[PDB]
Amino acid sequence: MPQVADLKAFSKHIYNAYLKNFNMTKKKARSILTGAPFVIHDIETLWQAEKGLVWLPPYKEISVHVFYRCQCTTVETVRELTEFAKSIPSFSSLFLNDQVTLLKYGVHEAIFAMLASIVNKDGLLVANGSGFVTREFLRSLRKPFSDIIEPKFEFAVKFNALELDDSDLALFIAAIILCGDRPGLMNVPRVEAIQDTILRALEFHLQANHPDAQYLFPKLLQKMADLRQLVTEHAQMMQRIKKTETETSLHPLLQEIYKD
Amino acid sequence: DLKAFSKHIYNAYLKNFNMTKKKARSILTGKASHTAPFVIHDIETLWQAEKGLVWLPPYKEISVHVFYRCQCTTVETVRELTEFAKSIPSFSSLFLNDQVTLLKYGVHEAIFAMLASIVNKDGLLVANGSGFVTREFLRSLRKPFSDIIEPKFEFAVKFNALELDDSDLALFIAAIILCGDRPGLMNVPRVEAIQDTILRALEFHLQANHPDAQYLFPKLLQKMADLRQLVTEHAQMMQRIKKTETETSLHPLLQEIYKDMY
Ligand SMILES: CC[C@@H](Cc1ccc(OC)c(CNC(=O)c2ccc(C(F)(F)F)cc2F)c1)C(=O)O
Ligand SMILES: CC[C@@H](Cc1ccc(OC)c(CNC(=O)c2ccc(C(F)(F)F)cc2F)c1)C(=O)O
Ligand SMILES: CCCCCCCO[C@@H]1O[C@H](CO)[C@@H](O)[C@H](O)[C@H]1O
Ligand SMILES: CCCCCCCO[C@@H]1O[C@H](CO)[C@@H](O)[C@H](O)[C@H]1O
Repeated sequence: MPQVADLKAFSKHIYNAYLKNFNMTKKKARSILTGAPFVIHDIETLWQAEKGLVWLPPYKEISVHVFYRCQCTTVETVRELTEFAKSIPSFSSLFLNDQVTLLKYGVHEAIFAMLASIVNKDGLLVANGSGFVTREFLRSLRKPFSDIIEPKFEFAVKFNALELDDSDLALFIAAIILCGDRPGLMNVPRVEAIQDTILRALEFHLQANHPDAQYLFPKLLQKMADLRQLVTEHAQMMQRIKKTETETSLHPLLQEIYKD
Repeated sequence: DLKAFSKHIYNAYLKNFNMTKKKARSILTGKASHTAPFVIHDIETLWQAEKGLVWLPPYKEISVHVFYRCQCTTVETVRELTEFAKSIPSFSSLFLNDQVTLLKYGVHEAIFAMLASIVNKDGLLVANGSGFVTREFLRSLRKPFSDIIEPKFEFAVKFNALELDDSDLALFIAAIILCGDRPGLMNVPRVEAIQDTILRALEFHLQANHPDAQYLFPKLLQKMADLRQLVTEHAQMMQRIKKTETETSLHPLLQEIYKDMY
């Protein structure tokens, strides 16, 4: 079976792309969270985490400081997501502008998907896994900043119940980046064709890697839809931070992604 | 290090551009190492080149057919320029969005600077130098399209009077692409810093490669200024074509480059 033959190799390639670009894989992340990273749960422990136990604009307050490290995390992941996508021959063949349009509208989606990897019901891993910030502490932050937090956890725990691994994730992230309906795409048919190849690869892969999971594939299609929505609710809160939190900075890259 | 810099840009140029000025100049003069290009100066010759000899939208008229080939040439050049710019380690470290902005406001400046390499007072080479389209025939074209051509020639001949070789050109085009004052540049200081390195490289390279060239460095900076003016007018001429020549297509990539240019 040619089609099934190509796809399996095309899926392995993407996997190798994911493996050499992301500093944090679920394999690595899931081991740390089970069986030790310094637990951050208050101001005192965070300060400790900054001084050495684990680890930006001038300090301002606690909630704004966490928001900044959240921004940085995005700036770093966006680089990795850039190298990931470039490592797909099909992607880098498109003119640079379409590549930008894809990354711009898809990185946050890919981010919250991958965020589920370093997350469990009680908190998330930080600083290459050396730290673990508690969800309860994250909630305790100031209302404007603590709102962008909780939705990510609700999505993450429900997502982790699907029990996907890095090989599935690589394909998943690839399918999110290569999306045909992004605003202003120049070569839609070319991008659409690629997304279809990635999905067919994911489909076969899921049958091989998860032979007993009932409707995993359509479920993952729904999660892609769930992510597009999660990004929207997030972008809205990000819009509220820019309006009401006038004293707090916004990294230039995030500024360019959220621009209309 | 600064030399290692120029050498890397030179190997990047030679590796990403099939048609270099050396090869271009070899054919344009007469060297044995090459075949003779077919001369296209009318409809019969062009049609002759289209079939075999030398070598899209349905053929409507000659002026529009050529315009289209000019559009394609630009598109493939833009592919080569992306690969070139990318081959500069420092450039690729910039966020993609900034790489696009740089390429958007720079590709045409680069293109009209390299047009000089394959151009002469009587015409220009086409299809890998296997054809030579006459300047005359280009002027013969129906008014609107005959206009976006002559200026390129006017500039090219003059630019060719500075007798630059591919080694100069490698750094020259690099200096164009990494222009720190492009509209919407996210990380300006970084692009301005990389630009400075490139120019110091150019200045340093022109002393060795051109021991007698009086004021060459400042002359080229003026050319870079000249090139920006040439694109502004070029863009203006195109947006006009898009309005009045409502039936003539415009490649989506060109539509996106010109869109915000005024
Ligand atoms: C506004 C930042 C992000 C979105 C976002 C939204 C939620 C979220 O996590 C729940 C993270 C990722 N955050 C982190 O990786 C992170 C990193 C460090 C710390 C802390 F506390 F240690 F400082 C807390 C964190 F949530 C990112 C963006 O909009 O680009
Ligand atoms: C308008 C299309 C170009 C601009 C432009 C302006 C001038 C010019 O050359 C003088 C070329 C490049 N043209 C070609 O490479 C070219 C290619 C094929 C033919 C021909 F004659 F064979 F049809 C004629 C040509 F000038 C391109 C663009 O805006 O990107
Ligand atoms: C290497 C050649 C690159 C050519 C790039 C042309 C880019 O055009 C710009 O693409 C942006 C999205 O990426 C749009 O938001 C801008 O409105 C548009 O003007
Ligand atoms: C790999 C990460 C890429 C992040 C890209 C963020 C891109 O923002 C967009 O950059 C375009 C120029 O490139 C501008 O024309 C658009 O107005 C701007 O919204």
